[PDB]
Amino acid sequence: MQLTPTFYDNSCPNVSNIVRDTIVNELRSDPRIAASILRLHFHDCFVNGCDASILLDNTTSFRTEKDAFGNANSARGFPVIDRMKAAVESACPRTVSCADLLTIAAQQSVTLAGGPSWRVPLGRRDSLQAFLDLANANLPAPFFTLPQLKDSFRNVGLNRSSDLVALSGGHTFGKNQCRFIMDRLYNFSNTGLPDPTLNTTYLQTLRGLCPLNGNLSALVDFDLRTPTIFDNKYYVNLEEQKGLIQSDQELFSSPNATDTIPLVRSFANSTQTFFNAFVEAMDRMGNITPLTGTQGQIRLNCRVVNSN
Ligand code: HEM
Ligand SMILES: O=C(NO)c1ccccc1
Ligand SMILES: [Ca+2]
Ligand SMILES: [Ca+2]
Repeated sequence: MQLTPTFYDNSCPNVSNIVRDTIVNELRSDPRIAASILRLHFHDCFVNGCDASILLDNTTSFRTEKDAFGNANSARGFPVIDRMKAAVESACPRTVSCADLLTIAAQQSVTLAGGPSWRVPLGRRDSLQAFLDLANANLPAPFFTLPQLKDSFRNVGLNRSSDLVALSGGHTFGKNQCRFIMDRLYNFSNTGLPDPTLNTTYLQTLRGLCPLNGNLSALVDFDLRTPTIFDNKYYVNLEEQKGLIQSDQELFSSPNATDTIPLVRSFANSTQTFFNAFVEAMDRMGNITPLTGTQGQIRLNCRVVNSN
């Protein structure tokens, strides 16, 4: 069946508010949680669809996706998702799937951070297993070239250039570890020189935050203009060659960016245009091979498959 935003309007009408309240409370002690949650949803959807497979803990039958390159010592916010699920289960027992919960949490996170507000289609169910090997092959890496980023998205059904450019806008907030930009800073492409597409003045600031022999786990803001606000500033940075990671700047500086540049220019000069495109791309991503109707289950605890 098709996903619909009205799925819980009768069975659990306040699920949206329960999710929002949880994030609002968490934001007070962790201003980064909204960014972390949106990212969890993205990593869920790109591996076998938005089926909450990423939330499963390791078992003797399958390995957790939390160990995947890109998730290990990177993804976070799991206990917050647990709190959300516990609250929803008390109000609406065995009604809301973890897959749908993570979807609503991602939308609310964007809205709470100043982004657009919309009702996400719902009705997804939870997977019976995790897919580590698939996660290690499906998640795009920061060193991918533009054509490789395009292939990665097309691989899961997001075959429009707007999907890539709009969803990349999720880097309008959140943090990135020094380790993922060390090459751009000191030795790009085995050349011994920094990435020529990185603004030289910005390069100095970044080198100060990520010293050659420093802490590779140190965090840097993805968006130097409004680090915690969900807006179109991410695109303005690209125009000034101030995109933080390689995959960011390529949207504007790659020799294959013929079709992405116009979107970047458009999004950088119109919040409304970017927000509309982001909502459309988000709903498309949220529709990647979902389990519906009778497939999968409604997990009682997002970390484990139901017993019986
Ligand atoms: C186009 C390919 C993409 C690549 C190569 C990529 C790469 C990365 C990397 C390297 C990090 C830093 C991880 C760390 O330092 O631990 C990150 C964080 C993040 N990404 Fe992406 N990303 C991509 C797409 C997306 C998309 C589509 C979204 C969501 C719509 C997204 C949302 C985020 C957020 C919000 C964070 C920060 C999370 C936090 O602060 O906890 N990313 N991404
Ligand atoms: O966030 C990622 N992919 O979306 C990612 C992060 C680091 C290494 C590999 C991939
Ligand atoms: Ca998944
Ligand atoms: Ca921002």
